Amino acid sequence: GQPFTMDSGAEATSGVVGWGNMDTIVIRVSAPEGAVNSAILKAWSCIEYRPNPNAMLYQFGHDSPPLDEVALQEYRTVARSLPVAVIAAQTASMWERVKSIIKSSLAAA
Amino acid sequence: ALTRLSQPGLAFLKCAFAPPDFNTDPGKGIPDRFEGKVVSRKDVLNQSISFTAGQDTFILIAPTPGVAYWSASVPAGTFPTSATTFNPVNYPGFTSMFGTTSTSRSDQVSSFRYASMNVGIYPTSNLMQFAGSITVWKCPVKLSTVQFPVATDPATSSLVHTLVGLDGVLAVGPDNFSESFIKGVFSQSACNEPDFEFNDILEGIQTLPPANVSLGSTGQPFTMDSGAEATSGVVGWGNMDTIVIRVSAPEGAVNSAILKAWSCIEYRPNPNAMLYQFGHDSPPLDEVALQEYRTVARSLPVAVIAAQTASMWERVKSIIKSSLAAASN
Amino acid sequence: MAALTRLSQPGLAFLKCAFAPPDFNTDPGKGIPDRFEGKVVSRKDVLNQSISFTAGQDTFILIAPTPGVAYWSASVPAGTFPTSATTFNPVNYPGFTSMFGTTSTSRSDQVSSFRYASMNVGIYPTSNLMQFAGSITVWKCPVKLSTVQFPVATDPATSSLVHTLVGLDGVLAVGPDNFSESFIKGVFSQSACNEPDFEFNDILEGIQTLPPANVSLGSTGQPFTMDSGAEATSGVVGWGNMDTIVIRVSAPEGAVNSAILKAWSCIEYRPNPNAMLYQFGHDSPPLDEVALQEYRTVARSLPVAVIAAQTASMWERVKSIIKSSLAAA
Amino acid sequence: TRLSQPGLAFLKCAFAPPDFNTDPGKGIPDRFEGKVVSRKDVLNQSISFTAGQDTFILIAPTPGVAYWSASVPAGTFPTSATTFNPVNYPGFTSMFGTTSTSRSDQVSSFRYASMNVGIYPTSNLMQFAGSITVWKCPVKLSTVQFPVATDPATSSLVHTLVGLDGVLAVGPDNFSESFIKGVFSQSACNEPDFEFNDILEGIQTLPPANVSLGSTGQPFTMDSGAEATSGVVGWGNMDTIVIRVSAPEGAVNSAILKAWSCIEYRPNPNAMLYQFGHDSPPLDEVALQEYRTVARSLPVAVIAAQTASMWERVKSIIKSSLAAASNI
Amino acid sequence: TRLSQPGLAFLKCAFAPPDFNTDPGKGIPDRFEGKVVSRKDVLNQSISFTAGQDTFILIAPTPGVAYWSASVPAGTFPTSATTFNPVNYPGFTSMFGTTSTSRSDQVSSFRYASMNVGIYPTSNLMQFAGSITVWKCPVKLSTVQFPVATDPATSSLVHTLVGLDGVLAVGPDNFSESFIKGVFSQSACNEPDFEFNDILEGIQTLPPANVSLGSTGQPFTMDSGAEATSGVVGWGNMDTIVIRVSAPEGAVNSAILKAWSCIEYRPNPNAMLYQFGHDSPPLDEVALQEYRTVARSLPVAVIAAQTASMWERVKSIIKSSLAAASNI
Amino acid sequence: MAALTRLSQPGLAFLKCAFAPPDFNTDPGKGIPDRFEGKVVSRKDVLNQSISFTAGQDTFILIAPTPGVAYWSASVPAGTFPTSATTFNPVNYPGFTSMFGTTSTSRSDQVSSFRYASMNVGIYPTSNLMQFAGSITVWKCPVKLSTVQFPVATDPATSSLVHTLVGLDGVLAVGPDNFSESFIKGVFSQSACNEPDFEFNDILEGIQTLPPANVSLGSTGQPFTMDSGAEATSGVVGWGNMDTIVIRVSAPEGAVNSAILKAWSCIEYRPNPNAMLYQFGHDSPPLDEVALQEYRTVARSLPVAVIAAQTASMWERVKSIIKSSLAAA
RNA sequence: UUUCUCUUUUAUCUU
RNA sequence: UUUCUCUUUUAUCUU
RNA sequence: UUUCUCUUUUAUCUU
Ligand SMILES: [Ca+2]
Ligand SMILES: [Ca+2]
Ligand SMILES: [Ca+2]
Ligand SMILES: [Ca+2]
Ligand SMILES: [Ca+2]
Ligand SMILES: [Ca+2]
Ligand SMILES: [Ca+2]
Ligand SMILES: [Cl-]
Ligand SMILES: [Cl-]
Repeated sequence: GQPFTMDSGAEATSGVVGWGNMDTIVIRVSAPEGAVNSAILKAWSCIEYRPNPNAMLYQFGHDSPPLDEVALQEYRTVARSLPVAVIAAQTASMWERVKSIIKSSLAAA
Repeated sequence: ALTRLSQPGLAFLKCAFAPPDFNTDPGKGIPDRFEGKVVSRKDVLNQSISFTAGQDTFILIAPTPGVAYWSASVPAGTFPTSATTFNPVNYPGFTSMFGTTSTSRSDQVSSFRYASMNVGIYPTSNLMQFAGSITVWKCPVKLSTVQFPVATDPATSSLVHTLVGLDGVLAVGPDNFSESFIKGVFSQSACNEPDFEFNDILEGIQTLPPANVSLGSTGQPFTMDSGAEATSGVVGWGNMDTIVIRVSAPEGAVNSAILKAWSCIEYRPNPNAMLYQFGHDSPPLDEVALQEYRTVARSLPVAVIAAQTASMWERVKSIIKSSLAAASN
Repeated sequence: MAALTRLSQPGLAFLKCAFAPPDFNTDPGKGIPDRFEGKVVSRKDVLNQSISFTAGQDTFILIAPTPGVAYWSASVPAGTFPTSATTFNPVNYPGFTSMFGTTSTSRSDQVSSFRYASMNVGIYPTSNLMQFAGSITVWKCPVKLSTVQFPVATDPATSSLVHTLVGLDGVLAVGPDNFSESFIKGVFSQSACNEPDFEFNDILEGIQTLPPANVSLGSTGQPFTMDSGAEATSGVVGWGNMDTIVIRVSAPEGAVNSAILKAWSCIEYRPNPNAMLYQFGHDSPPLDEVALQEYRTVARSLPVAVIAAQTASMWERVKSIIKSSLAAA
Repeated sequence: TRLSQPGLAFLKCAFAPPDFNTDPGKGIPDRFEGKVVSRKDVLNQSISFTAGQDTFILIAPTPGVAYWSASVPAGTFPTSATTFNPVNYPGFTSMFGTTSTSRSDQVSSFRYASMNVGIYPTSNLMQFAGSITVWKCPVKLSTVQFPVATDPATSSLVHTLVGLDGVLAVGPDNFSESFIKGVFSQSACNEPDFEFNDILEGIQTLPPANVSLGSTGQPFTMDSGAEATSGVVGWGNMDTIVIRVSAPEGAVNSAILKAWSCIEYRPNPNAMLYQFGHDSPPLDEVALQEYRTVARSLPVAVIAAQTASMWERVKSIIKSSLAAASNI
Repeated sequence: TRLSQPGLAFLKCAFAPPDFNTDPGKGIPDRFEGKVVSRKDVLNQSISFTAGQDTFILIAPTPGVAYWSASVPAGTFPTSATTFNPVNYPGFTSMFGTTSTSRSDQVSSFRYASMNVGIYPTSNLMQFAGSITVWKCPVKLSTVQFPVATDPATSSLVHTLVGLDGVLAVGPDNFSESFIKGVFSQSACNEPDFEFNDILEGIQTLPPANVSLGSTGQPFTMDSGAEATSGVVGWGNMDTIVIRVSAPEGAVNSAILKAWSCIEYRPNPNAMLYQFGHDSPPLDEVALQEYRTVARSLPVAVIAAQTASMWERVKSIIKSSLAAASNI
Repeated sequence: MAALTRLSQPGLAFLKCAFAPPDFNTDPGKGIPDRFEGKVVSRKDVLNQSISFTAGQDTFILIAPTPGVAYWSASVPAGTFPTSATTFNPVNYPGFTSMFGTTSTSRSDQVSSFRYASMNVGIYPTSNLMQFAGSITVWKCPVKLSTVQFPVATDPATSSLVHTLVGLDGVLAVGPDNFSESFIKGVFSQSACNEPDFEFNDILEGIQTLPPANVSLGSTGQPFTMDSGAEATSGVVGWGNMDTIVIRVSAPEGAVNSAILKAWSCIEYRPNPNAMLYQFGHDSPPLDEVALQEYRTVARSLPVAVIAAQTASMWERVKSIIKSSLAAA
């Protein structure tokens, strides 16, 4: 039923280790004929893993943070509030745009 | 002043002449005498599109449900010929309403009627590479039929769907908007009838002329091919004039852009459809809005540059208040 | 009140032929009060029929805007809906032949076109309290008569086009907006113009079956079939602008469900100067803005159907809605 | 309230005599205000009626064609063995080309506003004989569905005019008077609104080519002939006027026939006619209800004598109903 | 006060020209509001008058029959040796079957509202000769009682038309003018109220079969002929119009005759006509006294020229009496 | 305001066809509101033309009151003006032939006379910001069509008389009253009746060149020549009462100047009873004192030309001047 | 089809 | 296309 | 992300 295919290639270089609970961001980038479109692409991922006692990874582990009712409801609000995407320009103005939405909805409470 | 319009009657005028990027429920419906159950479908297309140099690309905003526009390119300085075929670009979820076979369109809905049909072209190329123009006019394209005989055994007479008025695309209408490509454009169409009558959903249509029909028998100047019955098709023809857009890209010109299309359509849902869940009664008659609609439409320019897409709603309100003023005297 | 005095005699009669019970409405009214005032012939069709339902079988009844035919029925296995294997047979109003002849090509001999005003139906149980069983479900489908286009491998190869009933698929599911009570409680319901205005429809020649002769159900998209039978007894003379009333009547095994079935139809025809009908014609009623807006309101206001019990209380329920909405104006 | 300039003009093109330099006007005052081109079609036809014949002239809402004429032996009406031939308005070809597929080349659709007709006897007073009779028919263009035993077997659907059977008899609502007295009559929109009808391609005959008159139900035939001189470009929503000029034996019946037609067409941007186009007049409720009233009030037809006292008949009705409604 | 829609329509069907697309209307505005079916019967008859003959046309309140015609030598009137033959309105059979006992099959009773007649000369201006004369007769359908020597001896009672002797002379109150000028005339209810009359079964001739014209008193005979083509279905309460077209020798008198008839019938539940039925209009005192007044005021008949200036004659009288009564 | 309500529908339309942009004016108006009310045919001529300018050459465009021809052009050496060695070639409005035949002696076949109402023109640059160069200068000349008288040494000797364009000499200098901005900024300008009233002008037969065939430029005084070419494609059918718009477009060497050129013409003709044109005619609009004085004022008030940019802002700029001068009255 | 308050809770029109 | 004062500085109409 | 009125116009909570 999948409309297209996903190939990670040589098992020795890449592969599909799992599938998280985050909607998938889709991006169409139209390049006309004779157009030079050069850019830098960045990607963030805050992931929390369960380290295997054997892994040379484990020594960097710690305990998950305690429940923060506030932060969780803020997260949800900010999330649903923010726009699909913004222009690269206001990437820095982002943190601020956020801090705004927080005080705005935490004020009406 | 704009308080003489019913809530919907106003909403109606907005879905109509303004690009409601604003997330209202998509339109209320039409403030006409009809108040039966309908579903206001707000169709919207966002298509990135690069224009090939040395070609005069033609785009048709037709009142064909489920399809935002049809295009094809002809060599620069020329228009479509018999040798031309237009391919449709569907709004999202075409199949989700009309199925995947030319005989399953009337499955979800039975009839329809357009309310708005807007389109905008927003240039994305730089100021050193673009070149060319965007020309726009509107054609009274209706969907009739052609009657001709066939030498079969026994010999018989045929009758098939044929598009009348297409010949209007072979020339730049006098009533037109023409300006530099880079300036983009926004334009909308309106009901080419005195009222908002419903049209039936058409089964089986995939091409015009229809398969097995020689072009010219119909008298059409070119062809319409929706392609695979499982991906697109022609489900009906609304009572809106078709919008013609000629984008001539000179040689070596990098003209890219983003095209947007809006369509408020009232469909009559079928009880067996899930879609039916979102049906409501059509808005009650709003004599004022119906009289304004007509006035606003007649006033507005053929089209305007992309920039004035915003000032659109405002331009409208002023035309209205200006009309409601003369009504007091 | 001050609402019943704003209406013209015609305007009032109109509203009665539309929602009033058959007995109260002794006067069909001079017709439809609208812009049209040409020569017409008002004919109030009424069918009374003692019918007994087949036990262990659900019987479906379709009321459609077809001139000279009250309804169409078909029985299917209990708990099921029509299938491709299903075919509906029409029951004619008295004197169908005296109106549309006896040959599929002599329908337009008496009248050329028509337009429906009211189209009601009622079921009055006559079973005793020791024999009744089952339920009566009712919903309405927006069935319209369109056309389908497809190619044919003949010699030479050609493209066809024939009549198709669009939105018939709605009959295969009980839409959320429905009436549904125990058989014994009967049911009463009407239908109204599914168009903003009352436009005339042409009389259709040669139509006997749908899909028509030599056409596979497959190529039409219609979920089931319509057969009027011998051209000499019945047939499909046209298709009006009224949503179609659908009725599922479940009869359990060993249940005696006897009832009387009634049907109303206020139709306005265009008499042919030659017809022995013409001498009964008169001019269509003048426009009655009020009556028209009342009609629309009452229509959208009334419930899908009501139990047979409150068939008489109907006229009153109506007269209520009128003063209620004409008071807030 | 009062009428608009266009709303008044509209009522004149509608029932006004054409000798009044009638203004096509800007068109029809209704909700529609779209671009359109107004055409005032006028035909003057000198014509002699065959003695011992009953000539039948039909005014139909067929664009570019003034009328269809056929003749049958005195005392009879058209039969299956009859075929009506159209007389085109001036410049038919300049509008709908010369092919049965060149109609929609200049205009895509249309709608009629008026459709009048007049017959002015030119015979002396002893030579003439016979009578003129008029009635109108609600002839509409439908479709017929019948099967055909081809390989493989198929079903055929085609155009068929309904309500023609009304021409085979003299409608009760009719005008009937001596030939010499002439006649004038007009038709009106047979629909509640003035909707647009499309232009029709390929129609040259009805029954069409390869169809028996039996398959259609139509009582007789319609032939426009050479697709290069005439044809059926569409069927409007106007009742069709029927005129039966009964000429007896040894009767010299000569006369002139005029045909009026106010039509609003939707011009194709590419057509030359587009420059002439303007916008349909704004809705004028008054005129739209006057039109409807005047129409219902006027007689089927009148002798050619009262062709000038026509406009005054109307002005009278206009203020006689603008009077029963002006009091309260 | 003013008239109702039906009360106005009623006055039009009554004296209004039929070229006005006259509305049958809902019927008669009187105390009665019962279910009925309005029928507007119209006949157009092309007819040539025998030279040296005096043709007598009688408009009688016989349903389904436009008129009865008989001819006698110029200068004479009908005699015992005369028989009048009826010309039926269209679809006579569709209403009263094909048996002398199938009349009451569709409708049980009836009552006339209007009964007009017109004659429109189609002759040229030198060929024609003669004159048209009109007067009306209070012909009513009674009964005659005479004994018959059978075994045993018995008494016989049968229908007999009274007041026919009035056709054997030209009533003083009459219209008389040149043939060519044509003529138009109408009749009115000869009773104070519009009561219903029953449909009559078995009547084909008067005197009936087996009765001598001597037994009836009737001056001449009435024959409808084949019970399968015509017959006498009833006699209404309208005075009978008499028209004497006097054609001399070598006179070519051709013309068209029209006959109007607004009738209200009580439909049988089983009849197809029942669907078309509505309720008689509510009593409209105004119209009922206007009808009565207009009637008495109007002339016996008028030349066919003033057939259109008829409606205006009425509108005039309507407000000229609504004026002598509007002051105080 | 109270100014826009004093005008008749015609009076308003008139003012728009005159100064309004081509897109806003979808309705040409019933014509000129003045004393004349006879039968006429309003024809709004519109030319759209993609034109590229020759580099290193100044191109001159002349807009004249000639029926069926939009403009006349000719290119000359940069920095220079026309000379005796110069000849202007006309560009026809669509369907010139369908109006004035194909032979210099069949111009008055469709129409006998005419009179101009509006005569606008606009230039919309389509070059990118890396390729445009040059300037657009505009002024107006009072060119009128007169006659010249001179003797001829024939046998016997005779005196001639032929058409001459008077005041053509004005095209050889940029008058103090002028528009003149960078090419890229485009330009928009109209022209108006150079007479106190709108008198009709006759259609002129046989005119193909000026100086005409067999006449030396010397004997006419005209500074340069006018050649319409093949009588079968173009020609000079008459000369209206509108000042002629002159346009100098300087294109530097190596500069890519591409633009769209538009032209308006509201002309009122006297249709010949025979013409297949006549059926579109109507009566001239009634006198509208207001509209006429407004016209004059607006005209004299508006600037020579404006940049292409404010072509839309035009209609508004106008509506301003009206209320301003109609307020002080 | 009945009666209002109350806060709702969205939604535009206006500064 | 916007707002007035001020003196401008010509210019006629009126005694 | 900013400011209120106004009528909106739906929507429940309560008598
Ligand atoms: Ca899938
Ligand atoms: Ca309609
Ligand atoms: Ca074509
Ligand atoms: Ca289907
Ligand atoms: Ca038939
Ligand atoms: Ca006697
Ligand atoms: Ca000079
Ligand atoms: Cl029964
Ligand atoms: Cl171009």
